[PDB]
Amino acid sequence: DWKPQILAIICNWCSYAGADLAGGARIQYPPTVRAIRVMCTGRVDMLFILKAFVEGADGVLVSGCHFGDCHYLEGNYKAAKRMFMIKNLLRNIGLDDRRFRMTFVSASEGAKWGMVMEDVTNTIKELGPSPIKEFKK
Amino acid sequence: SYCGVCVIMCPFSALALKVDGEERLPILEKEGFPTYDKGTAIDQDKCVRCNICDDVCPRDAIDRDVPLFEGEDKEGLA
Amino acid sequence: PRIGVFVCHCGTNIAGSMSIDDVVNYAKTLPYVAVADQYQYMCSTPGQKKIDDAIKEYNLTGVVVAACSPRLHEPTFRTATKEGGLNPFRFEMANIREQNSWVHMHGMWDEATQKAKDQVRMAVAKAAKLEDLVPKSVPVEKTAMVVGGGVAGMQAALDLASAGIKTYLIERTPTIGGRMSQLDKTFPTLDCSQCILTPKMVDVGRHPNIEMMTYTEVEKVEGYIGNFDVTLRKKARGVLTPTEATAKGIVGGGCNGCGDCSAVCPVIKPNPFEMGMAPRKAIYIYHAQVMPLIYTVDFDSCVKCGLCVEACGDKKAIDLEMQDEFITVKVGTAVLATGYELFPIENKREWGYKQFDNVINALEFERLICASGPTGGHLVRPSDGKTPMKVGFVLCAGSRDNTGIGKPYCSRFCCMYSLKHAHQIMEKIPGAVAYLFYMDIRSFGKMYEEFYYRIQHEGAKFIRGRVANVLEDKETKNLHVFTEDTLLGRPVDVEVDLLVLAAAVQPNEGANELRKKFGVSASQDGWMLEAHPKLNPCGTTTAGVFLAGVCQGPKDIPDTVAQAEGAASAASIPIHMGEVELEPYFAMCIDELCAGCGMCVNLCPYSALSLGEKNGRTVMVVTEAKCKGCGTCGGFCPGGAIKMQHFTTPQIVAQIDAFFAG
Amino acid sequence: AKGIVGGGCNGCGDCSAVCPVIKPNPFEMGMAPRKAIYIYHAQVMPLIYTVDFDSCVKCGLCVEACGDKKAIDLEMQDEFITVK
Ligand SMILES: Cc1cc2nc3c(=O)[nH]c(=O)nc-3n(C[C@H](O)[C@H](O)[C@H](O)COP(=O)(O)OP(=O)(O)OC[C@H]3O[C@@H](n4cnc5c(N)ncnc54)[C@H](O)[C@@H]3O)c2cc1C
Ligand code: SF4
Ligand code: SF4
Ligand code: SF4
Ligand code: SF4
Ligand code: SF4
Ligand code: SF4
Ligand code: SF4
Ligand code: SF4
Ligand code: SF4
Ligand code: SF4
Ligand code: FES
Repeated sequence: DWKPQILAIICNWCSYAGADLAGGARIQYPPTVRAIRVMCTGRVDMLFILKAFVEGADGVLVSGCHFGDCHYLEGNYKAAKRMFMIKNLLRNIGLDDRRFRMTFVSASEGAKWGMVMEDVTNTIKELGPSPIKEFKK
Repeated sequence: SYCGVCVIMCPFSALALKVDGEERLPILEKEGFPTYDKGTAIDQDKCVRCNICDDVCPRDAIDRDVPLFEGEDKEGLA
Repeated sequence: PRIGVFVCHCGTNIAGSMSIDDVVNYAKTLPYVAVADQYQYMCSTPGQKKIDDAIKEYNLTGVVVAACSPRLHEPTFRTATKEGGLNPFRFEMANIREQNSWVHMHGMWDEATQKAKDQVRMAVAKAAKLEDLVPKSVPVEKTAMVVGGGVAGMQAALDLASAGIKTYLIERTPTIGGRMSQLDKTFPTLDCSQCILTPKMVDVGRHPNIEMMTYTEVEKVEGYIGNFDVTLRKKARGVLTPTEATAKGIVGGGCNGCGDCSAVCPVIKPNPFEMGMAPRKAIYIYHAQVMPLIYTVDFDSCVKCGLCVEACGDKKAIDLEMQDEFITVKVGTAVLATGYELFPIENKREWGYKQFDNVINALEFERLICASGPTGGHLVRPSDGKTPMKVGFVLCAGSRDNTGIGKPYCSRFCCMYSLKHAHQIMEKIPGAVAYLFYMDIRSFGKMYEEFYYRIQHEGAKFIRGRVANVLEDKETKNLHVFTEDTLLGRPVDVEVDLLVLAAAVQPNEGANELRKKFGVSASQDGWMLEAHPKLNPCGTTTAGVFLAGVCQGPKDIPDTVAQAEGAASAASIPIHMGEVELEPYFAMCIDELCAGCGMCVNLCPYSALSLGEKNGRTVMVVTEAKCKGCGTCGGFCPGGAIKMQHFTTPQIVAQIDAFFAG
Repeated sequence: AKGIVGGGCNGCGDCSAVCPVIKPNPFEMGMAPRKAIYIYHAQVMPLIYTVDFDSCVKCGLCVEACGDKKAIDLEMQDEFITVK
């Protein structure tokens, strides 16, 4: 009756390329994550993550370039600081902060993208349904 | 070119086209070629099971499905 | 809004993983969708015709194509959307092939179908909120810059100049030419390497469209495809060219290259052109065939004795108090041609490079064998100056090595140049024998295999074994090379008079600094990265910057020149047009929502944001040319006063909302 | 240009669906069949369906399949053009 709802927000220049490379190489993984594709992860506002979690994302993933490998010289440092602060907010509002993570996937790491997909799915399955969906009523 | 025109236009069918393993004529399947009107027929309300037509036939193309009576064999009926 | 959804089968690549019929029916029942339809190859001419007919018939506002990746087919379907009466940017893709089919092929079909329905829903939600953009066209300055004065830089500069574009040629060293100027003879044609370069050096020095700036570096670069504001450091050469002397007022001239200055200079230092084997004064030229024959002064080693100025006399070319001058130049495109250096092979201690006298590397051997080198072209042993009679060549020295000391790649030309050096010794010293300790002879180019055949015919010994270690005889200084003859099947101990290491090559010194100034990334190997490894080996991901030569990866002089001319052509494409279109992803400030806090200003790596006066209120101002569309500022601004043109917050939030719609 | 308003070849494939001649495909190094009227593969840039005149038997089924598009001219000859 329950299937995890995981949302990914992946940059165009390394994480979308890595997911595309995994697909091209035919690396299988479970069909639980759906992606959004912004240009950089610097674009990811905090309110995007919080909006996802309040609509009912059982998990949220944000994937971007490695440090020093952003297409736009430093846009993922901003995203990293923002996601550290988001981890702190979710812990202090009492939602489980491991529902959220930020992975750094390069353009050539299709295998690592597959492993990230598998691990995110496993972690959210262990965690269970998000509590917001029943706390709203 | 495996068109099969030779198979359609040979008067005594001694040429056949088999595409995969079956006698198959795509040009007829698409109706791209006329065929010969030999127009054969034997009005069975006039034929009398005679034996002349099978006897005079230069090739082997007449079937006489008649029980074989005491002539040359055991009685077809009697 | 009225959206059309067109679902490609990709010729069973997608229909063999999901139910395209079900996806299409779901798209039909989706809100805002006017028409939903499918085709086998939406990237083909009937597919574009299908899109255009649907647009005309159903009066479509936007188009959603459920197909392969946007990185693969945005231009195709944007042009298909334009041809049909829409804006190109009323279009959005739903990647249901490389992120649904190819990853959910096996044993899971209704799950892939549900994922496809979700992706189509999110794409439709975004496209129902996209609106019209027009790409920005920016003018292109009609100059070009070439950093590097090697063969690849000189070829690119000559190509651009003869195409008519004014070109700057920046070289850090006092002369152009590069490594090929150090080469003695060239494989496989055995032509005098320096001689072939000399006409082309003269062409570069005489071309009116080339601004040859030797002994100069690139301090900083800012700008974009349109205008690159490049600041150059004109290092204090210490000597004036005739033009500069006349400008400063000395009628008698500047430097004519007589040599009296270096005849009287008392300082003596190693010559970097001769890899240190040869002396040169404090005021010097590398070799007698340098293109600007202008006699740099080495200020780190000059003692300001003033003898040089007395020798120069009325020419008055020497200014011992000269300082680093800075110049700012505006250019349209840039070509990077930084070349390479030899990997430090003293780290491989088993081959006693620095510790045994008679172990040298291949550029030192090339200078020793050249007739213009420290010797009279006579190869002699460094230990005692005697002529060798047995010479060993250690191929793969520091290459195809996964131990962390050497390089894991092949340096491409080291098998060929070792064959050349074996030939040169066997023909220059009568009775000398060349031993090549090899592990995969790689003679792949045109006439290379024939060159290999000819060297074996002249009688070089080929021992298939990587050298294990080298011991030096204590008295004769001879070198005992220990390896196994893998084909013979026995260990060997070959005693040679001279050992030559075919060392790996690595990016030049400072190349990473320069490519970070220009915004270029690096490869796995450490060389500069190209836009697409197959179909675009010259351009980089940053627009207006192009690669040429060994700086992108090791190559022979033929391949280097082909790459250099390719880069010159790519750099000429936007200059000849004079226009270039930027992608309309810019940030646009909504002024009557900006509060003027100024906090976003420091979040732009490109300094596109600033605080300015509009209607008395202090609001933020975007230099739309400098913006690159990253979105950092617009993801920061708390009040939502920054709009990202094709990835607006309402659009992204509509995608999120559509994902959670059930 | 020749006057047929309805168009020329749109790459529908009906012609090769009805052609009865079958010959090896040089694009597939001979492993695969292709009719007398054909394209090498589905991703050819001019999707215009050449006729192989060395192997066509001029049965005329292709023109009936093409219909009002009238893209097939079985009597076409080698035209010569001079370009400077
Ligand atoms: C021992 C040896 C023998 C060889 N023999 C042959 C042969 O026989 N035949 C053959 O075809 N190939 C041969 N090669 C390969 C050949 O040298 C290269 O293919 C060729 O030199 C590549 O030239 P390039 O212009 O790309 O680089 P380079 O020749 O290295 O030129 C780069 C230039 O850029 C300058 N530069 C570097 N960094 C900067 C900077 N930041 N700013 C400004 N200027 C900068 C350098 O000073 C240099 O002048 C040999 C190589 C070696 C090592
Ligand atoms: S007529 Fe018969 S032999 Fe001639 S091309 Fe057709 S099938 Fe072949
Ligand atoms: S000849 Fe043949 S068809 Fe005619 S009557 Fe006799 S059996 Fe019948
Ligand atoms: S658009 Fe993409 S999915 Fe569709 S046929 Fe072309 S390559 Fe295949
Ligand atoms: S003496 Fe003066 S003119 Fe002659 S080479 Fe030296 S600097 Fe140049
Ligand atoms: S000032 Fe003296 S040390 Fe310096 S270049 Fe002139 S002669 Fe040599
Ligand atoms: S080119 Fe030859 S010598 Fe150089 S690394 Fe490659 S295999 Fe070794
Ligand atoms: S756009 Fe936002 S961050 Fe920038 S000055 Fe205005 S209010 Fe401040
Ligand atoms: S999106 Fe914002 S931060 Fe990024 S380059 Fe443009 S103005 Fe600067
Ligand atoms: S020739 Fe006619 S039938 Fe054949 S593909 Fe072209 S338009 Fe269709
Ligand atoms: S005319 Fe030629 S191409 Fe057309 S159906 Fe007949 S054999 Fe095939
Ligand atoms: S381009 Fe991917 S994180 Fe910036």
